[PDB]
Formats: sequence, structure tokens, C-alpha cells
Amino acid sequence: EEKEILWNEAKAFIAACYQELGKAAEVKDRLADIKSEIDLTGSYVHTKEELEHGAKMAWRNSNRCIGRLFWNSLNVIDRRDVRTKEEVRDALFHHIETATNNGKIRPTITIFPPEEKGEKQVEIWNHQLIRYAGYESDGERIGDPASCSLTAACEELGWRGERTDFDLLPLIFRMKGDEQPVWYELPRSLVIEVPITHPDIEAFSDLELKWYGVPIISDMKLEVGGIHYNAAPFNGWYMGTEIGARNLADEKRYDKLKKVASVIGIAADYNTDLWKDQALVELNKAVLHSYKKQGVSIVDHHTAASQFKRFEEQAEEAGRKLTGDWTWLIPPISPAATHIFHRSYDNSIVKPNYFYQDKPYE
Amino acid sequence: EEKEILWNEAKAFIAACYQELGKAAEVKDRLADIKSEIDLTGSYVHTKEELEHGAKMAWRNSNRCIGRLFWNSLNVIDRRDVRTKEEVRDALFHHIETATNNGKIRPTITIFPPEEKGEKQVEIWNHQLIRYAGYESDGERIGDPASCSLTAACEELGWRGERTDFDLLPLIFRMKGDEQPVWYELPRSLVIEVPITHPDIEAFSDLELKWYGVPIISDMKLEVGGIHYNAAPFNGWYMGTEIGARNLADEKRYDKLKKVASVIGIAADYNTDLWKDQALVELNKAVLHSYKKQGVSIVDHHTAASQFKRFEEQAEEAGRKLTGDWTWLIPPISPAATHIFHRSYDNSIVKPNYFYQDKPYE
Ligand code: HEM
Ligand code: HEM
Ligand SMILES: CNCCN(C)c1cccc(CCc2cc(C)cc(N)n2)c1
Ligand SMILES: CNCCN(C)c1cccc(CCc2cc(C)cc(N)n2)c1
Ligand SMILES: C[C@H](O)[C@H](O)[C@H]1CNc2nc(N)[nH]c(=O)c2N1
Ligand SMILES: C[C@H](O)[C@H](O)[C@H]1CNc2nc(N)[nH]c(=O)c2N1
Ligand SMILES: [Cl-]
Ligand SMILES: [Cl-]
Repeated sequence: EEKEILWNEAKAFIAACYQELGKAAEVKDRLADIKSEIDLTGSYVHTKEELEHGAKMAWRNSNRCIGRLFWNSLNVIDRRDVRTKEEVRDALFHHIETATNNGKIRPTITIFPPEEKGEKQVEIWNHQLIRYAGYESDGERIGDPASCSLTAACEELGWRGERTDFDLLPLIFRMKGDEQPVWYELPRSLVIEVPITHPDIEAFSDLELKWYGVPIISDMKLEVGGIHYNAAPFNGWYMGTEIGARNLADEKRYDKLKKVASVIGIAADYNTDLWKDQALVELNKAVLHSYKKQGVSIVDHHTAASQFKRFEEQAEEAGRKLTGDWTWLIPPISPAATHIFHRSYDNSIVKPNYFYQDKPYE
Repeated sequence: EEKEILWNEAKAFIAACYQELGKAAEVKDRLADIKSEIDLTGSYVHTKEELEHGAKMAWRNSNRCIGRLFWNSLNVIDRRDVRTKEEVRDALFHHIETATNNGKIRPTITIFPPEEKGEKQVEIWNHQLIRYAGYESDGERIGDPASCSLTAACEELGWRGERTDFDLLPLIFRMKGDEQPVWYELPRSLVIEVPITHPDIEAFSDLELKWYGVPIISDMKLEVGGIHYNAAPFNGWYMGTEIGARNLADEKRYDKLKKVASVIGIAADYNTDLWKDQALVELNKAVLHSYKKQGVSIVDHHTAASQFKRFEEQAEEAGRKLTGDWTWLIPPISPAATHIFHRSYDNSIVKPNYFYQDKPYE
């Protein structure tokens, strides 16, 4: 049944890929080649062109992503050649460096060797390459609660965090044939961070808030034509609300709204004062202003939505069906001020795509 | 097929209704009574108890409603006795008066005679009993664009609006056996309106914004045990965002955000200033403050969400399945600050319920 799923997905992908690349004539011969290769080997190997466009298609098909207008400019790094943990480590370091690009962020994906018999060659434990640790000791909460389980797992393995609110987790990944993952401390010179200040409220710095420049999702599986690239970290730049309305705002994340309200000089006593809404807006203005002042790429939700509208138009013009997840596409602040809120989207799953996979910790 | 649908819905409703009312023993005899009555007459007549609880159940099952915690205190007015347009008119006037209750708003439904052969006895044209007219003449826009078609239909029938931005539409409804609807101007003494001022920004009054006190939906069909009450207007009190984030804010409604930005003294030039978000918050604070200052009931979205959480808990405790429409339940500002945003809801349709029906204009 497995070779049949593989052959079916391969047929669907190669036809669509080569059609998009103006290479429809080469489909019959390549499919034959793949057909023999699956028979003989149990799998097949993508060409560099196929892998690159496949990763691009996968981004284009990501229903929950508002940033898809730029799917075709994704920078794809082919690291199917890696065999050692030093090489994985250095590829991860390189990804951070090149994607960060001194603040002028480049959407980038690094692709590691894929699963064979469903056997992972490389298994990345981080949720993002750059993320903050989280601790809970006797009701004492430090750092990012969403990182609590991974942080605990790292500390099993001999890492120890300084227990600041912004400890950088180390990189942590397991190689095929190893029972335990290894971990490496991130070089601080690789990691851009942005202190959060407000454009007119000087007291905002008293909060001592900061966030990292580049969100690099590293625990999703990329699927292209039946090949499972379980290890394929990717990044864009942030939309400001991700940091301002969620990471810093959620009660189960950093939970900063009461402290924001205090420094901006409003009471946090009555629901009818809409103090949470006012604090959300100021904190979100602060995030945007801070990233821009530092020369680190970021987009606001209004501009992002305008871009997504162009993606929608672009899709219809190319004759492609559009898919989307309305519940993830709407921004978590002023969603009704975007066009997204006022239409609906087909949430069908089209491949290639990025998919969740099980945590090896927890 | 129709008598079978009716008998099936009747069986489902009577069992559930009498079960809730502790009257399970009376189910067999009442079902027999209904069974004979459908056979003989082609329909059946609800008891006052059945109608009241049915309307309450219908509210409880309304997936899109955040205000359902108070389903059981709905004030049900039985007007199945009306036969003339004067009686319909006076029942509508009375509904406005009693629901308004000097500002201390009572959730109320008035139930008119139901469809017979799918033949309406009374057909209400208004979307809400109290709503503002809308005009578009040569790119000139006045009033509420959502009312444009109904306004045009009224003006066919000899009504003429003053072409203020806040003309009250007249009541308009058609009686069975009449080819045209009649219309009646609303007595201003029946209609509470609230001028929009801001708690600290005195200039906000320069916008000359106002809204009506009581939203009375009058174009939905109430369905109870197979009986179609196509004419059954109902009301609650407003959640502030309905007015502040939608009615006054949407580009295709009153579109006031640029003018809000100006009076609150911020520029409306750059998306990264989040001026739309800041204006939304201030306008929404203004709406809440204005209703409260006048003694007209209203709820903010935070309190409403807290109440809805109690509805959820209340449902589980009573052993009832909960249904909801996540996309309508989340408020259009700071949705991620409510618990609603962070869970999911089963959007199944359970009856009794309120349903859309076709506009007789358009
Ligand atoms: C270029 C800048 C980008 C922006 C501004 C952007 C924006 C977003 C946002 C706001 C989300 C919602 C995430 C959340 O609420 O947690 C998202 C989800 C997502 N984005 Fe993008 N994105 C960008 C680039 C990319 C790239 C380069 C990829 C992959 C090649 C990608 C794939 C995804 C996926 C898979 C999700 C859903 C993840 C999940 O289900 O948890 N995006 N994007
Ligand atoms: C008591 C105060 C109430 C509040 C604060 C409230 C709140 C809301 C809100 C905010 C909506 C969304 C509407 C929109 O965005 O256009 C809504 C929808 C709805 N509410 Fe309520 N509601 C209340 C009372 C009632 C009552 C008394 C009924 C009926 C007996 C009702 C039935 C509904 C229905 C049917 C909808 C959906 C209408 C549609 O699909 O267009 N609600 N409610
Ligand atoms: C509710 N828990 C959500 C955790 N998940 C699944 C999650 C957490 C953080 C971030 C994401 C995707 C965010 C993202 C990814 C990329 C490439 C760019 C961007 N701007 N945001 C997803
Ligand atoms: C997108 N067009 C939406 C028009 N609809 C369907 C609409 C328009 C206005 C109002 C509603 C329901 C609003 C409502 C009803 C009641 C009883 C109370 C309340 N607070 N809100 C629904
Ligand atoms: C098509 C889309 O779902 C539509 O804009 C919905 C979104 N959720 C909503 N929610 C509420 N409360 N009111 C609305 O009118 C809408 N519109
Ligand atoms: C269960 C519920 O759908 C969940 O809270 C979703 C809502 N939409 C979202 N949208 C974004 N962008 N990010 C999220 O984490 C979520 N969470
Ligand atoms: Cl993030
Ligand atoms: Cl309304």
C-alpha cells in the first residue's frame, strides 16, 4: 500500500510541477524514471528543481498563512547531503545567518534528508530554531510557558538555563541511530533581538520587553510528491500581531497586558473601559515601531491583509483554486478592518504542504 | 411528505420540551392529540407553555449568539390572535415600548400567527423594527447603505425620507390577501436614541454620531416543532462592538474611522501606526460610555464573553450538547482576549431555532 501511495502522490506532483515550470513534455519520461526507481529502491529522489518548486508550492497551499503572496520567492537550501550532527548544526547556524540577513529578512527553507521507511534521518526537537525557555517551579513562572516541556527535556540532557525571562533554548535534534538528541547553545552573534519601546510613551521601556527577530518553524513536515521531509525548517518575517497580540499578550504566554496598561497610564479595573483593547493596540504599535527602528523586517496586519488580497487575485488569474483557513487568516486585532473577515475560504488540504507531526518529547 | 415532516418535528420537540418542563408523563397523550389534529386539520396549535419554551429553546440553540446565557428569561408575547394590520401595528409598537422599558432593556419576542400551507399570515419587511434609512443618488451616500434596498422599496410605496443620515424607516409589513404592504411612521416617543460622546475627548461630539437603543430583529423565521413562525420579532440589548466596530465602522456601513482618527488627534496616514485599531478602540469606548451614561442597557465584549463561558458550563452541567459558530461568536475587536477565540465549537443545527428567510423586496 505504501509504494502505491508514493507512486500516486508522485504522479500528481510531477504533472503539476512540470506543468507550472513549462516542462509538460518531460513528464512521461520522468515518471518512467521515477516508476523504475520506486520499484528498485522503494523510493525516489527529487531533482533540485522539483524540490525547490515543491517547497514553494507547499507554502502556496498553506491555508493558515496570510503571507503567501511571496510563495514564489522562497529561498530554498538543499541539504539532503548532510550525514553528521556537526553538519546539521552548521546548516542550522547558516540558516539563521542567511535568513536574518542583517535584519533584511529572507524567507528561507533548509531541507534535510527525508524519511526512508518512515525512519527519520534527522529529528529536530525545537519548535522554532530561535525560541525562549520556559520554567514553572512551585507556582513560580519564568520565561515562555509554551516552552515549558521542551525546556524540561533539554535540562534532562544536561543543559541549564539562566532562568531569565528570555533564555535562548539551545538547538536540539536527534540523528538516526542515536538514542538521545544532542544540543548546542546558540551563538548570540547569530541571534538578532529587538527591545520593545513605544514611539511616544517613554515609560514603555520600563517593561524591559524584547523579542527575537526571526521566527523559524522547525517541527513541521514538508510533504512533496509522497516524499516526507520531516526535517525542513522554514522562516518568513513576523506580522506584528504575532508578537504583540499573542506572544506578549496571551494569559498563557507572557501575559503583559496589565503591565502595559499601567505604563501607558490607564486603569485596568473595568471591562467597559476596554483597557485590554487599548493596551493591545499600544503594545502592537510598540512592536512595529521597535522592529522598524532597528531595521528588522516586519509587517503590520493591514498591509499583510492587502498583500493576501493580491495573492487571492493572483490565484484566480493563474486559474488556481484558492484555499484558506479563515480562523487563522484573520488577525487577532481589528479583524473586521480587513477584507479577510468579510469573505469565506475553502479549507481543503492540497499537496505539497506543511503538516504537524508528533513531538518526540511529551 | 409535508405532514410527515411536521409530525416528525412535533414528536422530537414535544418529547424534549416536556422533558425539560418535568412533564414527561404527559407526552403520550399530547402526541396523540397532535396526531389527530394534524390528520384532521393539516397542522397543530402549540399551547402557550409550548410556544414560550420553544422560543426559549430556539434562542439557546442559536449558534451565532454570544448572549445565550439568559435564554431562559426571554419575555415571550403571544400574538397569534391578531387578524388586522392595525393589530399587527399596535403589537409592534407595544413590543418596542415594553422591550425598551425606559432603557432597562427586556429581551422580548412577539409571536404572530404562523404559516399555514407555507402561506404567510403576516409578512414583515423590516430587517429590524428600528433601523436607519439609506440612500445613494449619483455617488451621493446618505444614511445606512445596508438599508438602501428596503428604503427604495418604501419610497415606492409613498413614504419619503428626510435624507438625514439617521432617518427612521417606517414599519412595513404585508397581510395575507393584500398585494402591497402597508407602512407606518414610528412615533419618536417610542424610539430611544443615544448620542455618541467620549469619556475624555470632548471633540468626539463634533462627529454628531448616534445610534438606536434596541436592536429588534424582525425578518427571521422561528421554527418550533415543525411550525413555521415566519413573523416573530425578537430583541436583546446591544454588545457594544456591534455598533462601534461594525455599524459605525465598516466601509460599507457608516465608515467613520477616518473621522474618528481626526477628532482623537491622530494621523490616518500609515498602516504601521495602527490608526484604524486605535480609532476602533476609542469609538468603542465611546459607544459603551454613551449607552451607560444614558441608562440604556448594553454589554461590552469582555463581559459578554464571560457570560457565554457560564452558558457553556451551564450546558455541560445540564447534560446538553453545546453548539456554536466560532466565526460569529468571536468579537470583531480583541477576539484573542476572549476564551472563545481559544476553543472550538460544533456548528450543528439543532431545532427549535431562528432561520434566515428570503427578502420580499430585492
Ligand atoms: C514572509 C513572511 C510571512 C508572514 C508575515 C507569515 C505570516 C503568517 C502568520 C501570521 C501565520 C499564523 C501563525 C500563528 O498564528 O501562529 C502563519 C502561519 C503559517 N505560515 Fe506563514 N508567514 C510568512 C512566511 C511563511 C513561510 C516562508 C512559510 C513556509 C515556507 C510559511 C508557512 C506558514 C505555515 C505552515 C503556517 C501555519 C503553521 C501552523 O499551522 O501552526 N509562512 N504565517
Ligand atoms: C440579551 C442580549 C443579547 C446580546 C448581547 C446578543 C448578542 C448577539 C450578537 C453580538 C450577535 C451577532 C450579530 C451580528 O454580528 O450581526 C448575535 C446574534 C444572534 N442573536 Fe443574539 N444577543 C442577545 C439576545 C438575543 C435574543 C433575545 C435572541 C433571540 C431570542 C437572539 C438571537 C440571536 C440570533 C438568531 C443571532 C444570529 C442572527 C444572524 O444570523 O444574523 N439574541 N447575538
Ligand atoms: C496554539 N499554539 C500554536 C503553536 N503553533 C502551531 C505555532 C506557533 C508559533 C508560530 C506558528 C507559525 C508562525 C509563523 C511562521 C512563519 C514561517 C512566519 C510567521 N510570520 N509566523 C505556529
Ligand atoms: C453581514 N450582514 C449581517 C446582517 N445580519 C444577518 C444581521 C444584521 C444585524 C444584526 C443581526 C443580529 C444582531 C443582534 C440581534 C439581537 C436580538 C441582539 C443583538 N445584540 N444583536 C444580524
Ligand atoms: C463570511 C464571513 O464569515 C463573515 O464576514 C462573517 C464573519 N463573522 C461575523 N461575525 C459577526 N458577529 N457578524 C458578522 O456579520 C460576521 N460576518
Ligand atoms: C481553537 C481555535 O480555532 C484556536 O484558538 C485558533 C484560532 N485562530 C488562530 N489564528 C492564529 N493566527 N493563530 C492561532 O494560534 C489561532 N488559534
Ligand atoms: Cl512566534
Ligand atoms: Cl445592529
